[PDB]
Amino acid sequence: DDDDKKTNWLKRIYRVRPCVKCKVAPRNWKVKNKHLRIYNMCKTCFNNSIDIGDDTYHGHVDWLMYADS
Amino acid sequence: DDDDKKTNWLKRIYRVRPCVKCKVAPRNWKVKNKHLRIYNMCKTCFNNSIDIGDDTYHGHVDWLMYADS
Ligand SMILES: Nc1ncnc2c1ncn2[C@@H]1O[C@H](COP(=O)(O)OP(=O)(O)O)[C@@H](O)[C@H]1O
Ligand SMILES: Nc1ncnc2c1ncn2[C@@H]1O[C@H](COP(=O)(O)OP(=O)(O)O)[C@@H](O)[C@H]1O
Ligand SMILES: [Cl-]
Ligand SMILES: [Zn+2]
Ligand SMILES: [Zn+2]
Repeated sequence: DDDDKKTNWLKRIYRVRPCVKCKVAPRNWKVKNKHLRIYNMCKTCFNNSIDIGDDTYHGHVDWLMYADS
Repeated sequence: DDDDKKTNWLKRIYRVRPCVKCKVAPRNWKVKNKHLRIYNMCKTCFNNSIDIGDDTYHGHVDWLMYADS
């Protein structure tokens, strides 16, 4: 089943690349209708980046959650 | 740059999972407007599957080619 290839990929994509900033925590994310938005940082490091004034790691990658578009 | 995280992922996704049927050739694919469609089989095994009457591996996974949806 093709939807499961996509789901297992997202599961892996999410797991093997932690927060770009602290490198250990997993990334923040949310579901935005038909896509999964994976933010570049965990929530702790994102808030911290505002405080310290660094917007270098700000960003996200959206992933279609289904196999067919 | 976020578009590049998506591109490098697709590059990897495409490379580490060859044809589901013969297991060596890389998969067929095409660009369908804003998505990359990765078919489950290379072209040789897909045509062959019609000939032998097996539709078990028929299918594809579409991937949004950009970071933002
Ligand atoms: N945890 C995070 N790590 C990195 N960047 C983030 C994080 N949370 C938000 N951002 C960035 O801040 C902005 C807010 O995004 P978001 O709230 O998803 O947009 P929208 O409100 O349109 O859904 C975007 O640039 C997003 O990439
Ligand atoms: N190389 C291949 N491997 C596996 N399945 C395939 C392959 N080529 C086509 N198919 C399947 O046959 C059908 C034809 O798909 P496609 O021509 O992409 O649709 P469309 O013409 O709407 O763009 C779909 O079920 C597709 O998944
Ligand atoms: Cl996707
Ligand atoms: Zn972090
Ligand atoms: Zn093959």
